[PDB]
Amino acid sequence: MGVQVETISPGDGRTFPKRGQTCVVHYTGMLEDGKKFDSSRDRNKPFKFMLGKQEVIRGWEEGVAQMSVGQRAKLTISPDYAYGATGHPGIIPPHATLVFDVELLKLE
Repeated sequence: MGVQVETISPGDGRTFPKRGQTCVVHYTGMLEDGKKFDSSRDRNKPFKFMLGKQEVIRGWEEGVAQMSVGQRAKLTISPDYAYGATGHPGIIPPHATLVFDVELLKLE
């Protein structure tokens, strides 16, 4: 599969990230079993990335692009859109489906 976007709370419904814009997000990343492996909220610092520069996994590039500013959404991401067959040593296992709780705070 690719990325499934399920809304948690709505945004403005009008402002969607375009390629080249910087997305400012809070996020929590969990394995499919629910184990949290990464969270910007625990660090109390939002995460910024530039859309279209492949600084994030493909599921984020295609998923966050479907969110409007202010929206909080649950992204479910299959391994091909994520860390693949290889995964990430000691953090992400092979062939992992990942779940992200993502809030799009603003665009820069």
